[PDB]
Amino acid sequence: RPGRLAGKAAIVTGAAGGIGRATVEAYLREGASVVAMDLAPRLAATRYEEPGAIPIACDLADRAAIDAAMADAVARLGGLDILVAGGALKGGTGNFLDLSDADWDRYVDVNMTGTFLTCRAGARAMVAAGAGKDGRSARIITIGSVNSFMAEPEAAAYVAAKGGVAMLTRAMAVDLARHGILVNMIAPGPVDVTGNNTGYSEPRLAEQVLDEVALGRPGLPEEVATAAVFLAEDGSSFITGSTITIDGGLSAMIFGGMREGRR
Amino acid sequence: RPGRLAGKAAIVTGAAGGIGRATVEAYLREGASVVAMDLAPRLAATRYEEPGAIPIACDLADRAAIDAAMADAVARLGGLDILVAGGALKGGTGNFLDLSDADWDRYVDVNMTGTFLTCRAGARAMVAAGAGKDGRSARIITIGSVNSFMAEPEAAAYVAAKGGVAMLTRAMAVDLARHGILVNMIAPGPVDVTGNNTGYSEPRLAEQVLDEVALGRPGLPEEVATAAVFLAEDGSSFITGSTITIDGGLSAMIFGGMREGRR
Amino acid sequence: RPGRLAGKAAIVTGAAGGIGRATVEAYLREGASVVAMDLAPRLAATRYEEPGAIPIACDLADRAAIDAAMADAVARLGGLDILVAGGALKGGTGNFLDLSDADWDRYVDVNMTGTFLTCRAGARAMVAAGAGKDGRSARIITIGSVNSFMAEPEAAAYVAAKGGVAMLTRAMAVDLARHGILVNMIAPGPVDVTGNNTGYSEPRLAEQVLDEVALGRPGLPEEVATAAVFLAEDGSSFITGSTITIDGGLSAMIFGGMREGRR
Amino acid sequence: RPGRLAGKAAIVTGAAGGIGRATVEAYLREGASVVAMDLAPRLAATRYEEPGAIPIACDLADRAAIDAAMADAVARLGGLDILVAGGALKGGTGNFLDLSDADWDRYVDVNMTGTFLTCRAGARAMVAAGAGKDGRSARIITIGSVNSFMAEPEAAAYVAAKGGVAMLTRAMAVDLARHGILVNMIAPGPVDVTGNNTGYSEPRLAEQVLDEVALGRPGLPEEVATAAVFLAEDGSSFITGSTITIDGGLSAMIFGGMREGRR
Repeated sequence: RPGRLAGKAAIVTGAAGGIGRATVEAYLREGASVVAMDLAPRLAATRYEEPGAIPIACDLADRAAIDAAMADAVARLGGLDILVAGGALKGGTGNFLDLSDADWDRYVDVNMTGTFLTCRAGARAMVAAGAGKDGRSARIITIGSVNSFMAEPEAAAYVAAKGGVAMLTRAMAVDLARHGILVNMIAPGPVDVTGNNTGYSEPRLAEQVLDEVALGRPGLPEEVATAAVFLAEDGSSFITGSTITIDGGLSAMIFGGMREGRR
Repeated sequence: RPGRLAGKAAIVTGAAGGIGRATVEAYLREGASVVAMDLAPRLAATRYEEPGAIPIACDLADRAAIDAAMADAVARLGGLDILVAGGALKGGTGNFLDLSDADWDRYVDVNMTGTFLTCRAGARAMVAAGAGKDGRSARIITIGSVNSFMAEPEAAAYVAAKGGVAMLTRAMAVDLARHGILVNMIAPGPVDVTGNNTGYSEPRLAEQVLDEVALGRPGLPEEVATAAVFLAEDGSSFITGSTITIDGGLSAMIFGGMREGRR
Repeated sequence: RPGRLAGKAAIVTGAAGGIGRATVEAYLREGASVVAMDLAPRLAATRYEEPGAIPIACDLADRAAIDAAMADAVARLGGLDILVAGGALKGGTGNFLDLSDADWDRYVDVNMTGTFLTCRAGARAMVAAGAGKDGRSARIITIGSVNSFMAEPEAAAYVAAKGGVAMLTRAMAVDLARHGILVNMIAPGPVDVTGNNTGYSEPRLAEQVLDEVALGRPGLPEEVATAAVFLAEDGSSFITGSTITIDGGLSAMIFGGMREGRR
Repeated sequence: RPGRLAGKAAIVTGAAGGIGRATVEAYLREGASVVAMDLAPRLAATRYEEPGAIPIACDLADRAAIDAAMADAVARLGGLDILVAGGALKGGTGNFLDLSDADWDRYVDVNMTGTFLTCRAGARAMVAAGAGKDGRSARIITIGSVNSFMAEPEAAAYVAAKGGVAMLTRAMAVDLARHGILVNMIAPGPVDVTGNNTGYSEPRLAEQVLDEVALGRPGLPEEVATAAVFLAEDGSSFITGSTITIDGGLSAMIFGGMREGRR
């Protein structure tokens, strides 16, 4: 309860996942009160390595549930200082030519619209709790991806929606600056969320990770969570509309397979 | 019928608008056969400065109509070489805090999903007409905005959807490269579409155009259309996944109001 | 046709190289008067597939020679409308740790400072010849690289100098807009300049070209030259401070080696 | 608390300036041993709000002095874990057309080449001290600017050199990943370094800060220093080749002067 986020009230969505779980834990460790949101069965199966998380189920596909769960969360926290919008469908479908309406809609509705609705409700609660008055500020952090800027193959709906989130983040930063809410995105590269170092073990994918990531491995959840603490703390008071990219150099490098040690 | 696009079959959406009309005209002038798509009443009121456009009505909010109009267009052209996806709702709503579900949905459904559906159908027609076989290639050009990368105030749905289109464009470039379809975006800055130099005449907006656009004026439709010809022609055979930005230096400059001549 | 650069006076540096030679030829083809600049021995061994080039030797490492050669060029052309700054040392040195003062200096002095000096002279000549008066405009086009934004391994001086040129391009665009000079960069990806399809034939490099370039091949000089014509023509009158990227999708894609057809 | 940089050996250049001083102090506060480098007279007039800084004079224009001062620093620290390359000439000259060889050279030589030379020495020392062996890693952090990506008017040499540093940062990240050195840039927007809130008080500049920065004010040094601690700590172990942008939303927003509250 001492810590870099001492006394802050935080909601983390996608909180049963690798990045969300690590963020919930880092946040509790840094003294925040934390509501953990995810799908009901996923929350039911998750136990945090730190105690005190308040689990509240919230299906991002259900618009009424997003509002209800956000109001419930805010009532229980007594306010809202920090929102980490990390809930998302992951992965690919196949070639763009074969991408169905159903899959397009699921990724856009859950990942893009779900983020918008969560963040609009969070932003309104922050303002209602005093953000932008008496020197009080608040924090919205979206979880995007390197896919917000450059495209993986065979995932056009996921990639499109990550671009949607990138620019939603900047629109929110611009409109909410006057309300004392700072809004930024975290863009993770490949992150192993298995707990087992098995997420990227398929040989071809394993070789590609060695060639395309400068550090030559997938990331760990904690390596992303640390940026969620950084963006949320009071000291980040001039950082808004930005992305912190956490990808072992993937997006910084070309012809990584030609480098000494790999070629 | 001689010209840099001689013998090409092209569909332009948003073809009643400033940029779409200029593109239809440039394309006819460069020898392409051109289907012009837009809302029925908007097409009915538009006469092109060049003859030979084939008007086909297509409401982007109607998913079945997108497919039907695309098949009708392709049948009449006898194939498909070029698609310019320019149909879009423009402009703002107000602050992000007050942005309604209805307005979010309209911008995402028309501008982002409408572009996806048009482009998926176009891409499938290109392939069916021989793209990626016997040295035959095709061209998909999306009309985005400087808002695909940096946010205007009070337009979070429009801006989000432009980011969606930015990354859709790159996903399409990656998945369709093997099918000989090159996919790029055009990112216009402020473009006066009134025909009257009245689009940016409001004093405060007029002052901002002088300060934030290096060239110190809004663009004209023809200045955007010329890039649609460039991307569509055979010579652009190594350009894919890119954006051509046409904004008088807006996105290249900071503190433009401090420059000599303005300060 | 009427040439798209009919009557224009152009200087192209790096004119003995692949991209420069292709640009000189495209420009003569489109009706421009062209001065071709490169190192003396390189000019002496180059014959253009189009006639009329005025060869003028100019070593980028010799500052006095940059000014003298520019004044001579401008006197012979009777003015200056277009400058393509393409002269550059290419390629790598080894790891950053072992990069010598001498190599650093050679890349920075030739590729960055050489570009600055050529462009400052050119810009001054353009203004002296009437740019920015009576509706007259001019064009400065820099040849950068995908290395202007993302780094290849083992070429830190080349990559740094390309970033230098990227931001010099934007500075110039901002400062010269009031003088009617539009300034843009071309960012080529891998381009085979051998004439032989042997530039990227080394097996590991060949495999990386297939995995990292969406189009799965190196570019050809003409595929870059076409953008130089596009940027230089009167129609591109609202394009400044921008980059046209010509890289087969390299900079738009991640995990290209995982795509169907490659994995 | 335990300091987040407990036991780490750091060098901070530009340490008499606003950002450097704030970084030296944050670093001492977080338990690092710190060598503070700047010009001799500037060091001599600086007293830190935290004790323990080791002041070592180092003129970035003198290449032999860069090596000697780095070797002395490393001998005194007994190694090197963190380098913050913040030393730089600031500000403008006038229009690109009038930019002299002397000014160009001063900005490039000090800000770009000075950074390269400091970082190459630092990187070598880090490797000699055990970086990349036995799980040991190190950190190079460059201080760039929003001018690394978008140009201010009338400062072409400063802006170019900032682009240089942006891409040097990525080159270093790629080449040094195998040596366990993570390399990132901090891109500050306008930062008031007067201590007095007088840096941006000139009326036209003040109005532009309100219109172009979402937060509507200049930053403070501590708001940049906090990112230097974040990047340097062990937790940031998957962040390399990236930029953290600290600019109140400047680079994320267009037509900021049109937003409600400003228009």
